[PDB]
Amino acid sequence: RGSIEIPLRDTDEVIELDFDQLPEGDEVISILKQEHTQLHIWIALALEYYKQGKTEEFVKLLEAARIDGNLDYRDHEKDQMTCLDTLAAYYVQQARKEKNKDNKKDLITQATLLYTMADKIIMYDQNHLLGRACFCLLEGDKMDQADAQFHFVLNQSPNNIPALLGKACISFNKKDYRGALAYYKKALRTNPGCPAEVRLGMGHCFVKLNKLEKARLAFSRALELNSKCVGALVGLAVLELNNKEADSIKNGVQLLSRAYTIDPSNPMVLNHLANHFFFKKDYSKVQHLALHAFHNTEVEAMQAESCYQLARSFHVQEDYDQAFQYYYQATQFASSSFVLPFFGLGQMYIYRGDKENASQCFEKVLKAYPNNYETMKILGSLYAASEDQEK
Repeated sequence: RGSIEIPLRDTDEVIELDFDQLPEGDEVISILKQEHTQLHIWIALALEYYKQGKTEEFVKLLEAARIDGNLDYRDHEKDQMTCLDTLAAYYVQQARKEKNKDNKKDLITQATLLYTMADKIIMYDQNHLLGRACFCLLEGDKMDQADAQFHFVLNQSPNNIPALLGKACISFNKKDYRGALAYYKKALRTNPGCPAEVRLGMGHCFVKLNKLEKARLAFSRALELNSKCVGALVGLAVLELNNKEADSIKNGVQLLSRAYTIDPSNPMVLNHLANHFFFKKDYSKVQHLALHAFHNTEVEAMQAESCYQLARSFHVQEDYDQAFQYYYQATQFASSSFVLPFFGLGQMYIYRGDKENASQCFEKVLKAYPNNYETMKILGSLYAASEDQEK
């Protein structure tokens, strides 16, 4: 709990230390090794380091536990494999939230080495398949392999809900919301323990297929259990961005000023504060926030929009030189995202008299849907002169 007993050589279970203070993780490996304590107290003290909200000590104290596997513990290999399972799962869990001094491969290469050593004692267990399945999400390929590895946890011993939730994340990547929604229902019936608000992924899939009555009812429960999560708040901002004539204060203050003060390192709320300030003619903060909404993101969906806000703020200032390269990056990063970057490059290629390519970039605007504003774009930039029925 907060003060557990540590076994000794003579008269064990007589010493207790308080877990409220933050001691050094360097003396713990020595104090648990000069007295020969059982392997169970190692994981017992690791969980008390993870309950105080500290992801580094939990993964660092369990790293040196491979050396003292079975010294004199009389056949205690089971707890050794349970120890190395954390070193084969929290590495992939921590590779997604990287900092500014480490890369992705620096936590991938440590997640690949110790997983093979974890399977020397026991192979193909309730969590060992989780590592083989989640190895594919980090590289962005082999989705069928990850789905076939996630299904095996149902056939071995499915004694938890996130043992099955892994298939729905793979169903989401193949654009299958019907297969994903049926798997996200089992996450709320048992409602197991997870600080990440497992109802958040269900409210994320209730965004599609016209279930606006369901996704808000998912985000509200996520905001009532813990208001620390911004992933349940920015969704309601995105659910409310369409109403520009109604509910503007909630959409600039309660959904944009609250998500920003609680979590300023988020490029989604920074992009939305930028596009909200763009209509109020305050360009001094759009370009300041869009630079911070750009360098911390990795996937190509947010960065094309972060460059698009910058080039939109530069076009209205008669600054097309800097905005042209941002419009090119918006389409070079993520092309099948939305119609906005193609239209921005269409109105941009007009400059310098290179209106030839504005037609090629505007051709893909009609392919999604026509617009009364896009019709006058190619009409103004019409290169058809005479006996030219192609144009």
